[PDB]
Amino acid sequence: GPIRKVLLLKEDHEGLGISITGGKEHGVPILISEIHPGQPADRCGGLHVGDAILAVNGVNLRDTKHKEAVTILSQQRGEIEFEVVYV
Amino acid sequence: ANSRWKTSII
Repeated sequence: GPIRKVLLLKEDHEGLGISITGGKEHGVPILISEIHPGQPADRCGGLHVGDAILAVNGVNLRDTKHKEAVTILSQQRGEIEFEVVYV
Repeated sequence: ANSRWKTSII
């Protein structure tokens, strides 16, 4: 689908509210496999199961290994911009 | 499901 920019707002006491799967070692993008109810990704409205995460706050995630992506994603705070695509 | 691919809750 089209590449989208999506804003997520979160406070420091919570996570993103997603499960991710995939990554470079598996030959696939970082993919959202779950959106957890009532958590920031669900609340933001624009992120969905099946979306590939291309970048977060300008940090490219397309060639990143799974754990690399976890570290990068979990470091982000506050108002967080995602670049995502559903395919 | 298969679960060959790693999954993380974040």
